[PDB]
Amino acid sequence: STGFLVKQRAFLKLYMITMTEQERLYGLKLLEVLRSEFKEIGFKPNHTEVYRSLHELLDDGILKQIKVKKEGAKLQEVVLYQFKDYEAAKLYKKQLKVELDRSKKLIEKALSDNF
Amino acid sequence: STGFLVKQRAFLKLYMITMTEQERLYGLKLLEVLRSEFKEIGFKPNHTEVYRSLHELLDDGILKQIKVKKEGAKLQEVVLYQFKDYEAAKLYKKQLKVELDRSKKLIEKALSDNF
DNA sequence: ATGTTCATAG
DNA sequence: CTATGAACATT
DNA sequence: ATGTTCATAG
DNA sequence: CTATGAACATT
Repeated sequence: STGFLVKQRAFLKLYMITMTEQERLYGLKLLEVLRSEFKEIGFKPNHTEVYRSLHELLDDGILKQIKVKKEGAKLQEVVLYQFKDYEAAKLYKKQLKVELDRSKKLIEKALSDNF
Repeated sequence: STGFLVKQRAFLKLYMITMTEQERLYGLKLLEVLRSEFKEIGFKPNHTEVYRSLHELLDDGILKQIKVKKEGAKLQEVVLYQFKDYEAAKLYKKQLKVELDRSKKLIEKALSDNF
């Protein structure tokens, strides 16, 4: 790595944590939800991308799965996520501020140097 | 595309324009120069990357080359760049502010939503 | 899309 | 030993 | 690294 | 028709 700007991967990973920290949801939902909180700014991620973030937070030993099967019209086997390791959860939820803080400087530096 | 953050490619492209707008230099120089203006922030790009940016601004019909051969110890056939199309130069030097302005919002949005 | 290694040139 | 590229390889 | 298409499951 | 994945493909 050269340490440019934050990867989309890590960016989403962080939204999951935050959203899990409260809403406690499943993939396809998050996607739709994020697609609304960024619609205006024109950032539209995709399920596959959203999914990969979740799966990653698995091997990182954090968010663990938790499958649910209910009865009725929306008869899905929807998959929710909760915290596995909360220690790592806030360990990561900070080494990500650092990157967002570092990545801001650039967009500023650029926006200033060039303009 | 999904319109996440600005690619490194376009980021550099912009520095070239700006730097050409005044300094008028050659590849390996820019690299070393950029490596100093970002050292502190910890962003260290590479020649290959810097090079690709230049070459790209070629087919975009803008920066045109201009090879020079002098005599003495540093006997290089160093390759400088100047403006081909200045109309496109400021056309692009704005659709890049738009991306830097758009890409800032995110790092803010993130840094705010999550924190 | 971008980083790491190899080619040629002086 | 510097400069400019391209091929190769990875993410 | 990330986007676009295909597989399976209800 | 939605949900979750993985394979495939591109940048």
